[PDB]
Amino acid sequence: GLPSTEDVILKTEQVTKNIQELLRAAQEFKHDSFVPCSEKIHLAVTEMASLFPKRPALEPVRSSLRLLNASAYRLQSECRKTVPPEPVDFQLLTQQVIQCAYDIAKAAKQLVTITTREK
Amino acid sequence: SATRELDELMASLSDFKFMAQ
Repeated sequence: GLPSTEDVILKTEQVTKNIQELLRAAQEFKHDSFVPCSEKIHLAVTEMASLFPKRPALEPVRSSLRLLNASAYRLQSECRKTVPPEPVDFQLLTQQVIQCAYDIAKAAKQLVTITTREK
Repeated sequence: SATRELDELMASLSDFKFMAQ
């Protein structure tokens, strides 16, 4: 079936907390915090998605989970560009990082919303 | 309640995006 609304929120809290930390690091130009923030966010997002089936039956759940997971992966994909092992544009980079964080938060709400109606 | 706080974050993220634009 579906997880409870209370459980979804409970997992969402750890997601928003880490995204806030990411936004905080972006405002202070602490780009070295981008990678570990994306790691924290990914792990929190992963735990949230674990509440829902791997292959969900409903369509809104399937689409929201897809966006949630892809954005989380896309987030640490962008954050990985902060460290070139061997020129880095932080302006273009931070724009993409925030948009990913937004998409994660957006998909998180969609999951809470569809769960509330079923409660 | 909980929906609002997430809306606050989304608003904050979108608000910050304009600052870099």
